Amino acid sequence: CPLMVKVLDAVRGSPAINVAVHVFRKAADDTWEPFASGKTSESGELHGLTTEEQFVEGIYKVEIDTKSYWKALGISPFHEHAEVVFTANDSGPRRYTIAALLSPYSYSTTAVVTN
Amino acid sequence: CPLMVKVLDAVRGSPAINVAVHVFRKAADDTWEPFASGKTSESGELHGLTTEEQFVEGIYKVEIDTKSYWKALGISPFHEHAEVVFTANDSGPRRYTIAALLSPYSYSTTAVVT
Amino acid sequence: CPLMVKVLDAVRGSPAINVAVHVFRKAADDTWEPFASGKTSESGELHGLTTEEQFVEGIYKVEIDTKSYWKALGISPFHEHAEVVFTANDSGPRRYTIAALLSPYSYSTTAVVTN
Amino acid sequence: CPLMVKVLDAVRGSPAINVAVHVFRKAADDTWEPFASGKTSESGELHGLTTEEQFVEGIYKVEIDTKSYWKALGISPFHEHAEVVFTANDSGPRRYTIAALLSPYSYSTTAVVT
Ligand SMILES: Oc1ccc(/C=C/c2cc(O)cc(O)c2)cc1
Repeated sequence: CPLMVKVLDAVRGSPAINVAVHVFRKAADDTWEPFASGKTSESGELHGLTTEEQFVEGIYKVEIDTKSYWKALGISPFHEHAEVVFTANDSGPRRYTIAALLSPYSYSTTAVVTN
Repeated sequence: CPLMVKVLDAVRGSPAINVAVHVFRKAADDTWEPFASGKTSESGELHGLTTEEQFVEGIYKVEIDTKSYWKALGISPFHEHAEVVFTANDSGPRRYTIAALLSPYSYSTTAVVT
Repeated sequence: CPLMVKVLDAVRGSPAINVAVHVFRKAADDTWEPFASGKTSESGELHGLTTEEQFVEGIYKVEIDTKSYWKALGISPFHEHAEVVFTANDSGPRRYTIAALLSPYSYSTTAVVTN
Repeated sequence: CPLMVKVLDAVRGSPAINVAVHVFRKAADDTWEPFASGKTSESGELHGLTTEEQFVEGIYKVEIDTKSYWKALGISPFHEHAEVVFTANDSGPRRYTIAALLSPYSYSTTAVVT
């Protein structure tokens, strides 16, 4: 489990459940190719997106479908989605936890990188 | 205007208007004595809280009544209020802008010292 | 484990380890009396602060000694500390996770409340 | 000034100066076409990116080159950049202020629509 995504709801004070997450990897031609996807669980977490073998060095984009999340709650959000673009494993395999705290007109994201 | 407070609403995407703000200064006996207070304007800002002469070195506490703000919007907030406690150093010309971004169960605050 | 504190470092992308945390409860005379204290572990978490029996309704203040944390890293922080003041269990026992993301001149805190 | 960008530094407690900002608009073919660009000023702000006439309804992407900002400070950041993607509705008079608070491994962004 080298890549983990945690999504929290700042309005309800709870995990953001069933949020669609799409992960892409930048290909040689500067194109974003689908890498993995899933939905957050009851704990607002998404595990098992990839393996150490498949998660090679590269530029990755974690796209969180925040818009659909808020719409389902009857709130008109500002953002189309939240994106986190980062270079991974450039100096060896690391464990990445990408966390996002969501509000209708704002979001905060942080990363926790472990060995 | 050595001290300025800016409050934003992360739910409505607007300035947090009419939010009560109380500023205290720590006294010699470790007690918090009232220093200044006001309410944010239409731009979610609060100016003229103090002057350079009165704003001396010390420990200050900026208390933002976030609870009343959310209650007025029909939302039950988590926090009683948001507090920002800092030491106003006074080492060279400095203006302090305390900004706070509010959500019902969360708040973020930052300081811009220029 | 009705009260949990999680502290993260936004500068290093890691858990904030060994951060002193003091919890107070507002007494009848509007005074803050010591309730519990501890230091965050390697995971940036602090468990076992109290029990369901002892964690009664009331106003609590979680004080995070952020200043000492940054000083130890050779960084002069803005805040003396970070405080989170909230009413707990006013409508029955709840589980509270208080999270704080720290930066030298900024901090973000959120709460996750469970049944 | 229908669109304004404000960038702050959470590590130094100051405006994020000289940060490159690129704005794109989604074209009919789902492609991102350059719309405007600039660099934040001493106040960490970027004004005059567009006009009311040119800023029509559509999906816009504000890209903040955070990586270059941190590298210049001798800090290795986590993100390649920070992006803010939103639909500019155009329902009544509206000004958009996109604010971003930057940290090496974290960033927070909010929108103030007044
Ligand atoms: O502004 C904010 C941005 C991010 C966060 C993250 C919190 C968090 C808490 C956990 O227990 C586990 C985790 O992986 C992440 C909190 C506030």
